[PDB]
Amino acid sequence: SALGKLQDVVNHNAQALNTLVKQLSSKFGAISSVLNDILSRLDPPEAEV
Amino acid sequence: DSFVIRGNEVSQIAPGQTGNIADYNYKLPDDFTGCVIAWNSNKLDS
Repeated sequence: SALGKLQDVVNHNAQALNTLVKQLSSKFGAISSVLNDILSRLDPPEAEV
Repeated sequence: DSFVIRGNEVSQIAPGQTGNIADYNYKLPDDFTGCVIAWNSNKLDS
């Protein structure tokens, strides 16, 4: 582990992007994570909220 | 906009709600803002 620092820089960046992209799947309280279904199975007034 | 409708349609004229004459002749907006008033005009036409 002589090159710990540089390796760490790389890993931090990779992990940050990974979590950012993975967080698209979360629903955050919405009834579904993909917007297409959201706009499909619901009227526009409720699809807004 | 002034017209006459029957009593069972008063609940159909609402923002975001579907109906027929407000769908086949003129239609209300989803972002409507204003008010609606209803008179029982039974003795007018029956």
